Amino acid sequence: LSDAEIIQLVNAKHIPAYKLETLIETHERGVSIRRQLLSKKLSEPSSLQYLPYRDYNYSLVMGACCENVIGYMPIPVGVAGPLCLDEKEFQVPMATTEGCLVASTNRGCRAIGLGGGASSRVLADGMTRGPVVRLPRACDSAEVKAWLETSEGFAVIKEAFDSTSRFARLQKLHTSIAGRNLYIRFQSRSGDAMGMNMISKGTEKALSKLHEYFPEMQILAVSGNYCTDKKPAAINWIEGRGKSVVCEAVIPAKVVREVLKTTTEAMIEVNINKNLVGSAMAGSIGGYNAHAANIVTAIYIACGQDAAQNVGSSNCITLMEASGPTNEDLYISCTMPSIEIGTVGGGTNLLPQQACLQMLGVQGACKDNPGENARQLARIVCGTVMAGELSLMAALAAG
Amino acid sequence: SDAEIIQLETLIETHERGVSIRRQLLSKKLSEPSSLQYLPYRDYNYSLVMGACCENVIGYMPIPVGVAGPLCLDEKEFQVPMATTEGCLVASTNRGCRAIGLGGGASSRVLADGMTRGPVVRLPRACDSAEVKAWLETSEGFAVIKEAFDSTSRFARLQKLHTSIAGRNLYIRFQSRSGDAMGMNMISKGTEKALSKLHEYFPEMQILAVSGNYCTDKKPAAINWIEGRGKSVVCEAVIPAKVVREVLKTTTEAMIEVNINKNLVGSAMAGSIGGYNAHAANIVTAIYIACGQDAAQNVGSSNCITLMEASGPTNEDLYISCTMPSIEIGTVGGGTNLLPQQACLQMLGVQGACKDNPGENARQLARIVCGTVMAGELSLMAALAAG
Amino acid sequence: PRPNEECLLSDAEIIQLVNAKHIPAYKLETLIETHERGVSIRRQLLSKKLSEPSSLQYLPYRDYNYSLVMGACCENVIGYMPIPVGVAGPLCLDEKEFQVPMATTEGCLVASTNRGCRAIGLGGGASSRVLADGMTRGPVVRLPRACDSAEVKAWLETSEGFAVIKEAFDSTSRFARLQKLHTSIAGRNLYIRFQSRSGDAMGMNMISKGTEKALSKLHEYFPEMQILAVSGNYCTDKKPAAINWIEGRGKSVVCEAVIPAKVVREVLKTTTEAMIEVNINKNLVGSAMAGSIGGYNAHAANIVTAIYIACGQDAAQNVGSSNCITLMEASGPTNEDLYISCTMPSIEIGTVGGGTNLLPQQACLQMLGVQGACKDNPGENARQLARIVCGTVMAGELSLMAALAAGH
Amino acid sequence: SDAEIIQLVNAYKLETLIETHERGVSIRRQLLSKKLSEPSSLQYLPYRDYNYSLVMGACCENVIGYMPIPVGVAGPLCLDEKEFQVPMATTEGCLVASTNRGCRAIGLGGGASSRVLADGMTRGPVVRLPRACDSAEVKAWLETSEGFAVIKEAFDSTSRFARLQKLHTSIAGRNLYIRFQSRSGDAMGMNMISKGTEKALSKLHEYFPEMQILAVSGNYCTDKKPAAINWIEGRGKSVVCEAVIPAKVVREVLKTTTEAMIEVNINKNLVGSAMAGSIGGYNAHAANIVTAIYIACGQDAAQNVGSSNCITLMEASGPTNEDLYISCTMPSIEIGTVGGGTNLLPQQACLQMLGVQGACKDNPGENARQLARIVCGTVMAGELSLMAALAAG
Ligand SMILES: CC(C)c1c(C(=O)Nc2ccccc2)c(-c2ccccc2)c(-c2ccc(F)cc2)n1CC[C@@H](O)C[C@@H](O)CC(=O)O
Ligand SMILES: CC(C)c1c(C(=O)Nc2ccccc2)c(-c2ccccc2)c(-c2ccc(F)cc2)n1CC[C@@H](O)C[C@@H](O)CC(=O)O
Ligand SMILES: CC(C)c1c(C(=O)Nc2ccccc2)c(-c2ccccc2)c(-c2ccc(F)cc2)n1CC[C@@H](O)C[C@@H](O)CC(=O)O
Ligand SMILES: CC(C)c1c(C(=O)Nc2ccccc2)c(-c2ccccc2)c(-c2ccc(F)cc2)n1CC[C@@H](O)C[C@@H](O)CC(=O)O
Ligand SMILES: Nc1ncnc2c1ncn2[C@@H]1O[C@H](COP(=O)(O)OP(=O)(O)O)[C@@H](O)[C@H]1O
Ligand SMILES: Nc1ncnc2c1ncn2[C@@H]1O[C@H](COP(=O)(O)OP(=O)(O)O)[C@@H](O)[C@H]1O
Ligand SMILES: Nc1ncnc2c1ncn2[C@@H]1O[C@H](COP(=O)(O)OP(=O)(O)O)[C@@H](O)[C@H]1O
Ligand SMILES: Nc1ncnc2c1ncn2[C@@H]1O[C@H](COP(=O)(O)OP(=O)(O)O)[C@@H](O)[C@H]1O
Ligand SMILES: Nc1ncnc2c1ncn2[C@@H]1O[C@H](COP(=O)(O)OP(=O)(O)O)[C@@H](O)[C@H]1O
Repeated sequence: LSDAEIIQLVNAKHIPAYKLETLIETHERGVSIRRQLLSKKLSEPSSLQYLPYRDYNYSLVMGACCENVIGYMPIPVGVAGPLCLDEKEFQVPMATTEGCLVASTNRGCRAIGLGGGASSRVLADGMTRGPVVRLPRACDSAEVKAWLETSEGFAVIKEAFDSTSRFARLQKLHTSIAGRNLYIRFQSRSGDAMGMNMISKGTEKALSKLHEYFPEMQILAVSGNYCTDKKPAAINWIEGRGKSVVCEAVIPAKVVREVLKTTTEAMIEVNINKNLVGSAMAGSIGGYNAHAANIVTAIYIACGQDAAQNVGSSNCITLMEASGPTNEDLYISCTMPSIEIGTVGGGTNLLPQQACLQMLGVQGACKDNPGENARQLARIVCGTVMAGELSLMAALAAG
Repeated sequence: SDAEIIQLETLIETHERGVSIRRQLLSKKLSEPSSLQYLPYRDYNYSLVMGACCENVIGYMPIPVGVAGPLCLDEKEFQVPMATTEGCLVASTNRGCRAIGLGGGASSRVLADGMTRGPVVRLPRACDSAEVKAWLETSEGFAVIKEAFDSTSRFARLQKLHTSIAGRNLYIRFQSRSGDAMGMNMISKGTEKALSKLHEYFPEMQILAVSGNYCTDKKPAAINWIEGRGKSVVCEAVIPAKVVREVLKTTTEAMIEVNINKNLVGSAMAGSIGGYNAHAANIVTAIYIACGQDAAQNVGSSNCITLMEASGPTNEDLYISCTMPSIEIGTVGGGTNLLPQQACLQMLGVQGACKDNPGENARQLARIVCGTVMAGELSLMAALAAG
Repeated sequence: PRPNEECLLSDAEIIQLVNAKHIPAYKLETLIETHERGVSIRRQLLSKKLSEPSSLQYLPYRDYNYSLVMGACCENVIGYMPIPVGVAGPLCLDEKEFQVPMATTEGCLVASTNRGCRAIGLGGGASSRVLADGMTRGPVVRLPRACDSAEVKAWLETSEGFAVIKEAFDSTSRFARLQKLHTSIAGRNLYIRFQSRSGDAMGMNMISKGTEKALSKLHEYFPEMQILAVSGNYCTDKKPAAINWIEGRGKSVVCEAVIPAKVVREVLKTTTEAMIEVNINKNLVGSAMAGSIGGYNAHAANIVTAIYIACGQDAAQNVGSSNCITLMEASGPTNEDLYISCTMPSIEIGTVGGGTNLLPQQACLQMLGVQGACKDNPGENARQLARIVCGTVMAGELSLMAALAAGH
Repeated sequence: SDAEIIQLVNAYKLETLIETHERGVSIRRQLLSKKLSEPSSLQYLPYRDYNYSLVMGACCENVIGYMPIPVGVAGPLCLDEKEFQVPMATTEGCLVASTNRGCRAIGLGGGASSRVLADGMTRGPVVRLPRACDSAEVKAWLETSEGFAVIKEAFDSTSRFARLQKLHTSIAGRNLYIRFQSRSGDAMGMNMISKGTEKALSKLHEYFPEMQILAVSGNYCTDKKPAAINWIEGRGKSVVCEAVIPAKVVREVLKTTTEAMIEVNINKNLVGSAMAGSIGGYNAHAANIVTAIYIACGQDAAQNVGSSNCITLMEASGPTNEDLYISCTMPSIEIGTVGGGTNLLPQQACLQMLGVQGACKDNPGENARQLARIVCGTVMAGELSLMAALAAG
């Protein structure tokens, strides 16, 4: 059949769009038909002219990453580096449309390299899901909380949770009561995957098992916002979520002077009064930094991460202090307790994003040490954030 | 030739060639030099990017764009572009749009409009910073600061000042309209000239940083939640019991119970400031990427309180509202200057400046975002309530 | 113990009437001769109901002025609770000297605060400024639709809309002068934060009366508006809230002082460098790691609470009144002197009304020279008290911080 | 004579220098009177006939008298099948009356039930290592079962009630914040937990000599300052209480309806507190009740800052959904029945009134737990009454 004939068929059969994929056979043609169909529903039918769609691998997207596809959005990818981190050198891909961001981050990388590099450590690793359940009375929910805190109750819960996956290993439970409601924060490792779907599956089976001991328990929602996913929350800041990371470096006074165009003293004064006092006056929870979100977002988009997780992933406290023999060298550290990231699944299944992951040497699963690729990616993110903090802070300090 | 050049858009001719060479140079520094093969770069207009949106360019990252709609908002119909890699997001949001359309559509209102910049300055003593604060709060002091701020642009118009003291430090939050631009650069230029003028009245004042994190830009902050930043928007709709039953697969009562206990109580137990919603960030992020917005601003732009109530003659219909006090957005400048993103903006009829009434396109885009968020909230909440 | 019909005197007989006619114990001072035997009977009625009838033995009740407490400060009175009052000072503030009364049961608190005052005095004193003054009340109202509540918000934001509201608000008292309106929307709900001066009074009752009259006026223009609650927690009163921290509530105050290196060494037993490092890592970084909003200090609450109890303030207001950011930095020719400042944006306080009407608390207020209304300049006594509180807090911060810096 | 003693001084060593306590106070008062802009201002500040024996060198210094706070009683509070007569020290008119009305509605509803969910006072010191890599190593060390046991042994060796439970650590570059949590019998426990923290830190220092103990309290406890950590992880006693008020009682005692109360609770205590940017303040006036009971019972009133954290929830229940279900959850009630101001006779009297004075001989900590339950129950009574008044107008 012809395009116009498919169009007539879809319009004359009230067959909702998007079903084009199962209707036709080729992937790009279904996309071309949906764009044509959509075009007649717009005040400017030619508005899709510059929205590219051709020569793109839609097989990996369909049934996995997006629906009602009408094309793709190209985000410029720049590179910042080398980032000298833990005695290795990384060339960091950054997808952004903000001018000077890559340049500024690159300058930061330069100052770190000339300073002998940066060191980083993964402090914790565990994705979470925090469902909300209800009991008839608060006295009952209290009983469930006490039961879940015994070694016997936990083991049975861990047992049912762990049985849904090879990588699902329940670490701990933080429960919280609000009258007859009970919020249960399940935390578990997830190999190299960010882990949402995996932890969710585990949580559902665990809640099913919990319901066998407490038949009167009502499962209100698999997510009761106690995770907390994609919303700002003190719980992620205080207890961590995903990967908690810290990185540090010392920048020689000469480098601060020549590369950063400022002094260690001026940098410290700006850090304390902007990142600590300013954030405090603004009523911030977890936003004790200059622009971690810029770096997190740019790397996330380039590497197939869930960019909406930039909300909590960007949590960061940037600290600066005088170091060295004469207290003229700049010590800097960035602590990020909740980097939600992965190197397998979701958008990391797509080839262009796998390319950016390969650039860093962390694409896909780490066979001999599950989770190591994801941990390495989190360290790179924390290191690039520190590079970004150094540069922007120097620019603010200099004027 | 592609060889002894190693021995770029500033030197060479073609833009696409400079990228090829940059990719070649970078290739030699990679553990897996072949990785760059699946990273696209050809047939892309780098002219608009170079010197404006990105540096050290090695290609571009394609983000699948799906469409959700029609979104029946304020008696208009919108086809919403969403750039995402999260499966079922577009489908779920589309389902939400469906429920709203069958309910007679959604209504929205822009409550406030004003981008901010909050520099930190210091005086010798707290007694001096207090004097500067008092002067900034007089009608004459504001008038002179406003005269100086507004002289930097045709679109920059200072609306108000909120000053806060921390001993000898003084944080000044400048809030101004910025036409159809998100306004960061414009407001920053205005802030610098205003601070310069302030310095003439108080020579002992030290300008510590043009941004003292009191804006607050790209970090979570109660100040953006309470006072707004960019566009403050509210939207609402009533979904008929039958639609909740047939499209959403649940009941009004179940939806309400989930909203209260998840979006209100749950977020409260989590210690959230501004995160009284299910997944506004998913919608904000997807639209932001497709429309050339600054995706990092998703941090504060996603602030939202979702409310659900029993409505109608028999209290069986679902009333829903989403209030978003800090949508940082624009239809001119930055990534909106690129053609593919302009295409998504054109889809919504808000591309570029609204020559007649500067700001209307940006205000319309903020209303669409708030409306799409409500569609997304409706669908995901129904799915959680139904199990 | 005469029968009931005969009883028109005698404790045992009153008790029999109370039990038999089931007339409540609070109706006692309204039926009994003196205030004192009225509570006596009450304690006796209560004592019978306890698992240990002797419990009240050491709870004082005699020789106390209940006339001022009745129908004003407390109900079902069974006595009074004595809180030890100590004095810290002199506090050299704004070229004046204050002897600060502190009611507390925490050992070493007055001593430590006194040491702080000493370091300040030897440093040339402290300076303070009142940055803002205005008590608030934040009611919640509802409109049928969010589009309507948005309309009310815009109306309240026009110059004419504000004038009619202000006119209504101000007609309730000579001191009620509406300053501004902060309005916030949540769907069809509308939260309105009314802010106004209140002379020397803390102002809750006054601002509330003004808010009710203003809401009725608003109701005339928007008849479909439902007044859900005179307080929708948007004030915010007695609960932690970022809004009080960011916009202030009551009196916003800042105080500062410079402590000479020698004084930090000899009086505080530490160095300026050590103090600064503890302040930054405890009051800034530590509070940040703890997820604090407004708690960037060491123990402002100890000082605020002690002064509030001694001066008849509402001690429950210690929740927001204690908000404070303490900052320390190197000062002087050789950067060896300690610069310190305390910023408190929401001190809820008053020198007239409530517990300040009682004699013992008026005594503590008199000690500071701020008791009652300031005839010549309304509000000045309350402002002076707020400055004293901020200054005493700084004295307390200096001493405790030095003790943390020095020992361990 | 007072006159000659005064000329001698021309100091705050009065109690030691002389003999009788009351006279010491008398003399300090006379000396202070000459420094005041108004010499007779102390006239109505009482000071006579007071057992300063227990106060001198334990509860207050430079004593010049005492401040009388009116004590009222609210009750009976029907809680967990028991009846309590609750002492409330306040100067706020109608507070006791309103709280009493709340108690009445609860009693007529069949009483309230409560549960202690957690119990453990905390202290959060801040230490520093040369590098973030070192602090990370200490964090990992503290997380192993062996490293924990060693710290726990040193902590528990300091006192009879020092049982170190979970250990929460947090890193900020080279800084390390360690939240020590432990039971403390019937004592509020700050002094005890502090003593335990110091020995534990010395033991930790033996394994990590490069570690600098910056401050025994790094504000990570967190004591007397608002903090999300206390709300989320609890501090002291975490308690929950609940009750169901029959429609008729809501109508006759509270002068309103269940529907009206629910609408006010949701829009004020949840939405309003959310719009205000509150962390832990999802209630109407828990602080009023916490403060009044704390003052009357010798607690540390400054701890009302975190002790008043509370989320009040209301729901329609019953056959026709006209009855009122109510719950109050308070995760951080810092309280005790031994030590500090509870050592004073008048406050012990108020504690006795509740049957929780001093140590619980048979079951250590039970008196303090009982007092926390009473506080949470009285808060719920206060929430019910004020909410009804706001609902009614
Ligand atoms: C490119 C970017 C990092 C940048 C620079 C810079 O580093 N230029 C650069 C280019 C090449 C090499 C090295 C550096 C300067 C920048 C800052 C000072 C001086 C010069 C450039 C700014 C910027 C930040 C706040 C302003 F008000 C104005 C501009 N910005 C914008 C950052 C913005 O997104 C987030 C910010 O708003 C968060 C905050 O601080 O609250
Ligand atoms: C696609 C997406 C919106 C979705 C659905 C859904 O609506 N499916 C859909 C598809 C087609 C038509 C209609 C609906 C369900 C979803 C939820 C319940 C039942 C079925 C699907 C979920 C999801 C959310 C939380 C979970 F624990 C597990 C899955 N998710 C993932 C949401 C995630 O990003 C953010 C979330 O974590 C934030 C939160 O709530 O804390
Ligand atoms: C008396 C009090 C202020 C004090 C001192 C002191 O200054 N002693 C004093 C006596 C005489 C003269 C001069 C000084 C020391 C104190 C501190 C260090 C060294 C000596 C005394 C402490 C104290 C604070 C935290 C601890 F872990 C232990 C004790 N405390 C208890 C304060 C407490 O309530 C609030 C606190 O918990 C808030 C915080 O910091 O988190
Ligand atoms: C006595 C007190 C509990 C009270 C009542 C009341 O219950 N009266 C009472 C007396 C006897 C029997 C039964 C009831 C009413 C009250 C409320 C409504 C109607 C009647 C009385 C109020 C009060 C609270 C906020 C206002 F704006 C005005 C008044 N207040 C003052 C409470 C105040 O401290 C804390 C409050 O500000 C916190 C908040 O809600 O934000
Ligand atoms: N309607 C409009 N609204 C805003 N800016 C406009 C408009 N029309 C043209 N402009 C131009 O675009 C600029 C804003 O874009 P840009 O310089 O990239 O800064 P920003 O970071 O604020 O977006 C304005 O300074 C002005 O020169
Ligand atoms: N019991 C106390 N009452 C009041 N102030 C005290 C008390 N103990 C100490 N101080 C305060 O602490 C400071 C330290 O004095 P002191 O304890 O005698 O030690 P030092 O001799 O080392 O100065 C004094 O300036 C005083 O203000
Ligand atoms: N200088 C003053 N400042 C404040 N109130 C004053 C003053 N002089 C007299 N008053 C009166 O005292 C009262 C303040 O006390 P009160 O009614 O208990 O309310 P609040 O809760 O504000 O203390 C008001 O009625 C007011 O008329
Ligand atoms: N002075 C008071 N002391 C104690 N409780 C009081 C007082 N006034 C009112 N109440 C409470 O209010 C309830 C009844 O209120 P209401 O019907 O207004 O009558 P009244 O105020 O005359 O007691 C009583 O059961 C009691 O709990
Ligand atoms: N049941 C008990 N609970 C608590 N402390 C007890 C008990 N029995 C005896 N004690 C003693 O009381 C001490 C606690 O009082 P105190 O030192 O004043 O500190 P705090 O007031 O900070 O709790 C314990 O160290 C112990 O010696």
